[PDB]
Amino acid sequence: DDDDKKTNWLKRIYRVRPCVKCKVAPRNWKVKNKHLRIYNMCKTCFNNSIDIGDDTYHGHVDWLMYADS
Amino acid sequence: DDDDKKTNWLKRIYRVRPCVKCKVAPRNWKVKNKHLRIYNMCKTCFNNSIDIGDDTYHGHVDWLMYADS
Ligand SMILES: Nc1ncnc2c1ncn2[C@@H]1O[C@H](COP(=O)(O)OP(=O)(O)O)[C@@H](O)[C@H]1O
Ligand SMILES: Nc1ncnc2c1ncn2[C@@H]1O[C@H](COP(=O)(O)OP(=O)(O)O)[C@@H](O)[C@H]1O
Ligand SMILES: [Cl-]
Ligand SMILES: [Zn+2]
Ligand SMILES: [Zn+2]
Repeated sequence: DDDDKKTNWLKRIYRVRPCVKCKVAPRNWKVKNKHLRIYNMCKTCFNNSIDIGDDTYHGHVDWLMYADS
Repeated sequence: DDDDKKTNWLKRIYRVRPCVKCKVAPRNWKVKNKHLRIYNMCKTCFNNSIDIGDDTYHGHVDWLMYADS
């Protein structure tokens, strides 16, 4: 089943690349209708980046959650 | 740059999972407007599957080619 290839990929994509900033925590994310938005940082490091004034790691990658578009 | 995280992922996704049927050739694919469609089989095994009457591996996974949806 093709939807499961996509789901297992997202599961892996999410797991093997932690927060770009602290490198250990997993990334923040949310579901935005038909896509999964994976933010570049965990929530702790994102808030911290505002405080310290660094917007270098700000960003996200959206992933279609289904196999067919 | 976020578009590049998506591109490098697709590059990897495409490379580490060859044809589901013969297991060596890389998969067929095409660009369908804003998505990359990765078919489950290379072209040789897909045509062959019609000939032998097996539709078990028929299918594809579409991937949004950009970071933002
Ligand atoms: N945890 C995070 N790590 C990195 N960047 C983030 C994080 N949370 C938000 N951002 C960035 O801040 C902005 C807010 O995004 P978001 O709230 O998803 O947009 P929208 O409100 O349109 O859904 C975007 O640039 C997003 O990439
Ligand atoms: N190389 C291949 N491997 C596996 N399945 C395939 C392959 N080529 C086509 N198919 C399947 O046959 C059908 C034809 O798909 P496609 O021509 O992409 O649709 P469309 O013409 O709407 O763009 C779909 O079920 C597709 O998944
Ligand atoms: Cl996707
Ligand atoms: Zn972090
Ligand atoms: Zn093959």
